[PDB]
Amino acid sequence: RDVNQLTPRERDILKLIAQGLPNKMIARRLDITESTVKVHVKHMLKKMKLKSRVEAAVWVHQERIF
Amino acid sequence: RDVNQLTPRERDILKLIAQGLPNKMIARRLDITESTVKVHVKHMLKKMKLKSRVEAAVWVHQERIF
DNA sequence: CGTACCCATTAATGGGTACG
DNA sequence: CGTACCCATTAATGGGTACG
Repeated sequence: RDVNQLTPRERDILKLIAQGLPNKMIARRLDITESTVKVHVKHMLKKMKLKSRVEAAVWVHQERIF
Repeated sequence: RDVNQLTPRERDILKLIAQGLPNKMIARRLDITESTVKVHVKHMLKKMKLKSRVEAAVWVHQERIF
């Protein structure tokens, strides 16, 4: 699990997920469509080998990433 | 937002959600049906004024509830 | 309280193509 | 890379009734 392997946008989304935001809120916060957020989300999830956004959030708080 | 306001089983579910498990896994870990797991999740979210299981997970880690 | 359904609806997952 | 859509599916939400 290496956070540096993600792209800037992917880290943007991961940070917001770790703050408990649903895809629609992330889209409004970053001012991009929900479609795009979802693309970043699945890319991040595949690269980090995480089963869901909840794992992503928990993982972020455990390894104190960001 | 007091964790003590929850029932024992509700805290069991919260703990497992904060460990990033989906309802189906929680059901197997607790040896109860997914149906019952969903009822506890639903009760817990309303009582704790959380909007999703992700907020529940982040909250637990931020306030170190457990 | 905990159990386990019923209902409907929305959110999220995970594969694809496309194009500056 | 980042954008934004296409597809289909599962996971999750949030009301309800029921019963030991």
